[PDB]
Amino acid sequence: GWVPVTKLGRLVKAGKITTIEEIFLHSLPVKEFQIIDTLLPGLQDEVMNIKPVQKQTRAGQRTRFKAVVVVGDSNGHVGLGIKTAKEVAGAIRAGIIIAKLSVIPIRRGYWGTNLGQPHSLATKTTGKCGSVTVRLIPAPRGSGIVASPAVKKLLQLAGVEDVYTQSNGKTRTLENTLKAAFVAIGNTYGFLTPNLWAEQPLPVSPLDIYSDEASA
Amino acid sequence: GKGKPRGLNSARKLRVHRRNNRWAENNYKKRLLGTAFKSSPFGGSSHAKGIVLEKLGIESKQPNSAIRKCVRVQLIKNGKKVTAFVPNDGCLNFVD
Amino acid sequence: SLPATFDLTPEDAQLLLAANTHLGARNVQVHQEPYVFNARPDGVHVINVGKTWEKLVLAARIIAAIPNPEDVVAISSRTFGQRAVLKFAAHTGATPIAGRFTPGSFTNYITRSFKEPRLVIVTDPRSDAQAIKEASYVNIPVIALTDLDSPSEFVDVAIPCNNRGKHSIGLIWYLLAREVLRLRGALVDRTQPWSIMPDLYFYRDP
Amino acid sequence: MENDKGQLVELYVPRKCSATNRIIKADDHASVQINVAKVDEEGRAIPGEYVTYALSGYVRSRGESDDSLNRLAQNDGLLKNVWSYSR
Amino acid sequence: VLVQDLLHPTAASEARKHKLKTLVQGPRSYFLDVKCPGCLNITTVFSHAQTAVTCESCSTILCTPTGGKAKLSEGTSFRRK
Amino acid sequence: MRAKWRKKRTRRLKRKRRKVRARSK
Amino acid sequence: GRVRTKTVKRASKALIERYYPKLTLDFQTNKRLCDEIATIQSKRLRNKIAGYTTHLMKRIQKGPVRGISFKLQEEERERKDQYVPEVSALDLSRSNGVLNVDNQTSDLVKSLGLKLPLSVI
Amino acid sequence: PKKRASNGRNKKGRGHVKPVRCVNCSKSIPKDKAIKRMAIRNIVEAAAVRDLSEASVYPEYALPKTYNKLHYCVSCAIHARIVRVRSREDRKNR
Amino acid sequence: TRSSVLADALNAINNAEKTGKRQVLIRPSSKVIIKFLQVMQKHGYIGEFEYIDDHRSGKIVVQLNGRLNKCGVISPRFNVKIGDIEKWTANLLPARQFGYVILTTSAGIMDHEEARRKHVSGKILGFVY
RNA sequence: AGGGGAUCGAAGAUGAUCAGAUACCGUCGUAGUCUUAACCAUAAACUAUGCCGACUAGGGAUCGGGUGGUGUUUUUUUAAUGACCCACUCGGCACCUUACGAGAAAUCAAAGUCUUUGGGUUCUGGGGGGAGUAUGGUCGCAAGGCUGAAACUUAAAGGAAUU
Repeated sequence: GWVPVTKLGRLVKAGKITTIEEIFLHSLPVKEFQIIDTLLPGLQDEVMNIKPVQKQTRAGQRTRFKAVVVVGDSNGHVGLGIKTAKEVAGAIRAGIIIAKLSVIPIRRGYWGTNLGQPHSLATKTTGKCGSVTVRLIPAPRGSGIVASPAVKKLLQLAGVEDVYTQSNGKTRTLENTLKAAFVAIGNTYGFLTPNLWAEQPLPVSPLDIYSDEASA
Repeated sequence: GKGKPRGLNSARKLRVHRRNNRWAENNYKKRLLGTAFKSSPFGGSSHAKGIVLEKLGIESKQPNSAIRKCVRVQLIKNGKKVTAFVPNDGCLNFVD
Repeated sequence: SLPATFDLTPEDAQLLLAANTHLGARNVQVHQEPYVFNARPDGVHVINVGKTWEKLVLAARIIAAIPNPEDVVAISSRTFGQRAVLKFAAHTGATPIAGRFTPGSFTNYITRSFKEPRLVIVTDPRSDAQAIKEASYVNIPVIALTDLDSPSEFVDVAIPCNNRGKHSIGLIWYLLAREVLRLRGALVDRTQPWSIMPDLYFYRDP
Repeated sequence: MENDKGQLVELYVPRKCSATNRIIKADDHASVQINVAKVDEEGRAIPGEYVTYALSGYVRSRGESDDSLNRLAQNDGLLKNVWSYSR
Repeated sequence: VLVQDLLHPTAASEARKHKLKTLVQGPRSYFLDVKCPGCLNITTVFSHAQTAVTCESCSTILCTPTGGKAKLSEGTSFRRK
Repeated sequence: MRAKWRKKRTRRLKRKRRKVRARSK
Repeated sequence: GRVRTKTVKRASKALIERYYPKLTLDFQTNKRLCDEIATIQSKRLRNKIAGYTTHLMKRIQKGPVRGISFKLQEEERERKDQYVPEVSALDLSRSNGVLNVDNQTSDLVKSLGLKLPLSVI
Repeated sequence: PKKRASNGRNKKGRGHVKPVRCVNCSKSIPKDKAIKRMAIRNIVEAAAVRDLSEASVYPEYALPKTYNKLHYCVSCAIHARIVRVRSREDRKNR
Repeated sequence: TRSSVLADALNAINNAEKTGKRQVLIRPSSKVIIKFLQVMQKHGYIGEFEYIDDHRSGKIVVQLNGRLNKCGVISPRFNVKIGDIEKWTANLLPARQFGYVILTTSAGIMDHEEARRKHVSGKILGFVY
């Protein structure tokens, strides 16, 4: 019992919602961290690196450390968190504590004959965070992942197994490339494909159906 | 648009424009002008023998206060004064 | 379709055109309000009553659509409609807020200014632009009272009326109070009028 | 999508916008869901029937949704003279 | 607004914008018939004359050149055609 | 790095070099 | 610098919203009454909280202000005692001769035709 | 770099240049479009006008002012305390 | 000037989707445009369009759909061999499951898959998806 | 090379202040600042944003023209003209709120319609110095202009914003 003061936290506590497909479907906002980890407790975590950054004061140097970290299980779900803290111990936990909130699913598609399980993206996507952009190309079966080690682990924990990658600008900015890649894998679902050309019933949100479990 | 022409029968216009543009390379320029052949003291050679005439005590730049014990060597085929640097410790007496 | 019981009845029209609400904004016009109707000289505009009433019953349908009336919130920073919001808070749930709208009402999950709405209504988008801008961060549809030159962006349902006239803002607040009660079942007397009159929702200087 | 022998795939099939017919992002915070009731000739709206129109974040950004909900309502039959296709 | 009727626009809007910007090309100029007082002498005068036309009888100039239309004389019975 | 005065000095050097050239030819 | 601080201000309006009809304009019995309210440690601070509390109580006698709630700011008696100011507002007044003479209004709105004069200018 | 338009010159023509008036910081103004500060100060300052009115041989009449159209405040009036340095709220007026 | 009539018509299409419009006015209604717009209805990519004709050039009113993503014209007139069509769709097409880059042969105007069926190649205009 | 040569005024002559001041500051003062016939072909010659053509969120003001409303005025109220009002149009110089979009940001109704990369065309640049320098050509009375390197040296030069 974590006494959810919000509305979505009560829904996940009551057990009415058993998966995060529909909240992703309805784009309802998420501001609580436990829903992601309680629903997905098997995700793996790792930290790219630590960037020391300081703010100049009148006396001495007042320095912090910049930490970025990717969250998400190996099945189509992945997130990122960008944060800095006065010490490296709290930066990684402060990195992950906000990384769970921005978790987005993936548009895993096929490269040919759509025979086996999904392996790559269904379309090429782009993402521009700053002056650096990343171009993702669907890759044939067993072609592996062709990217720099800083970004190649993003694809590995994103649930995808082989995507051709292209980049522009200075890629040494790891946090910009990480977010540019993140923007790319979020825009891949923004592509309209003939398989979605059929209309949908547009189901109602479960919050309206389960509005009887409010605060009072 | 976007600068360079995009015409079907315009090939020669941006072909010559390409030639003037690649003229600005450091690689393209000295490859044909023969700077490594007419100005360099090696004549396009990876290695060359020579005769040591005297030694030098040239200092270093900032912030290092040291001397590398350089030596002066004269070539044979070309024949111009050239400075050389002793690689390892204790070899100055072997290149006296 | 509608059962034709929400037409332009004389009883709701006599008070509607007796409160100079038919006039619009000045010669400045926005294409989000195509309700221009043979613009009057001196630069003032005239809106058509039919579309305002038809969208007003539609807006009342939105409020009655929610199952829990508590989440309904009305935003008003202008001094004319402050008393209207608190008065509308008694007939239904209608969680009110007047004066300075606190920033981050929907966000900031620890503050005592927590709001968990589903529908929020703004009397004038120009003054309460913060509420509408914030409502797009928590996935909450907004209803707005927009004139012919008001900033009607970020709006789902716009009610064309005069937000500068003292009588008009309180008048529209009174009508939507009746209809939301009528569609909720509390007002069984569909044909009979409502006992309380319109100038209930009128702020005064003392 | 669907592969050859069944095995339903493409989890999280998203709703499509009802105004300009494009897809919306799962993290798109500018998209809202609007429900409209229906009164069956009794003077009070019966709950349980709510037509759901999808308003994308783009139509919200341009402020055209205010002049859009009348378009879809009149096409359904909820409005009579609010919307006029002729210009 | 994203839905507009460019196929069948309202005639009030069509007859207001510039002629080159309408749905179809059409001039706003028109012909007319004017009588010089006295003899009938049926003639047709186009509104944008840019000239001082006169009847075949004598110097009976009815319209004067102007930047826009032609300024008709004080005594003229012109009928829309 | 005053462009104007270093530029003027460059023209003075041009003058001197032209004089040196004209001494022989 | 004779300026009050929030330390005495947080305790003051807390006293007013809960313990208003206990004190009076008096000063020394206000000090004595402070002992009969939630315990306060320093007597020096007691000299200021009593001095502040009567200061707002001089202001309220000439018109109550914001930030106070002692069940008469929450009077709520017919809103501002005007509740339903009907006095036949939607009739009478000018409806005896019928009002809304107007110009270019529902007279040219062809949805329906209502009464009242339609010729002004 | 601030000062998009610098001054109000968007068209062409270059105008001309007039001398700067009693500044000791006179220079070529960037065209006639500068800070103006036109002055309508009276010939006689406030007070001491009662003596002038009494000493007038004829009654009423007089009381005109100096009508000086000034172009003297240009890029140096901060020394003369006329044009105030400001910040990103400079969007007021031009 | 009016160099490529295809540029303005196809570009004027491109702006109208990203702003979410419903109809587009198209000029100057050439034979290679009307056939360009003709091969989408059979694939359900644009819907229906109207041809209002005047004596000078005519005008096209295009009623579009949101299923479309992006359309363009490749300039200049490029030459395509039988060993080049698969090269082009692997270059500027997101995938082969969707999107049909089109081209014209001596026998009218078709798409890349349809021309692959033709066993013949030809002249390329642009891409549609 | 002539005319003119009043004010200002490269040089210069003086008087300051300054340790030093042929600089800032005061007064004179030649060439010049004006024009004629012939050269000079340069600038932060900037909107640092090439030209042509099409589309894209709005509003207001303004220049020139035009259209309609017994419009308000001007007399010989009224015929007219012209001054303006209202509504709109074309061509513009341009502004105000926002950013669907771009940009590293400053910002941009284009610096947008560029990885979802392709409307047509011309010119320029591949690290900073050396150096717009050497030489070779070319025009110019001269001063100068156009074209235009190399050797050698360095790991930094430069742009937008933050504390």
